[PDB]
This record gives sequence, C-alpha cells and structure tokens, in this order.
Amino acid sequence: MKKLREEAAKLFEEWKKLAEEAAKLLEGGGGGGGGELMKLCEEAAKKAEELFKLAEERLKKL
Amino acid sequence: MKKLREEAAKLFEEWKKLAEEAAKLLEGGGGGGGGELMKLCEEAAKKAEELFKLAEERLKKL
Repeated sequence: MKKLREEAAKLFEEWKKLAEEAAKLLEGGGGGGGGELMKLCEEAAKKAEELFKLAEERLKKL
Repeated sequence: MKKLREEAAKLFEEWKKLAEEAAKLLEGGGGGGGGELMKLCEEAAKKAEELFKLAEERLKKL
C-alpha cells in the first residue's frame, strides 16, 4: 500500500480472476477426461496465491 | 481445431501471455527477495503449459 509496490498486488488480482471465468468456461463443454487433469489449470491460482500472501508483506502493512 | 473445442486453446493463450508482461513488470521495481520466490509466479505458465500440450489432442489434430 506504498504507491508503486501495491501496483504489483493488482497484477496477481487478475491471475486469480481469469482463473474463475476460464475455469467455468474450460469445462463449459469442450473436453473432460479426468478431474486431476483440469485441476492443473486451477492450480495456477493456487501457486500465485501462496506468494500473493507474503507479497502483501513487502507491499502493504498487514 | 474443431469449432468449439479450439476455443479452449485460446483461453490458455492468455494465461501464458499475461505471465510475460506480469513477469517483467513484477520485478520492474516493486520487491525482490529471492529468485525461487518469484519463480512461483512464472510457474503459472509452467503448469498450464503441461496440460496445454495434451489439450491440443482433444482440441485439434496434431
């Protein structure tokens, strides 16, 4: 929440955002073989989330 | 490359795309503690890439 650092926080905001739509759309009726298979797609938000947690430490003051 | 399935291929196209800009921007001057730390961000394209490979099998005809 400084001024230029917080700008990086928003960057990750879109990463998890697109994952929401791309998720419901992905299985919207294109191809389904296994649950774990598609799980790799949602994992994108899982990883970015882990770092997104500490990313706030250097960005804002939790 | 069917008609509706290929639509899912483009979805992943943006995932790896944003990762390109968000990468150079992330380290544009916001915070740097460790290499592996930021590596978690680029990993997003690594995972989506793995599935993006086979995703073409059910989509188009490689």
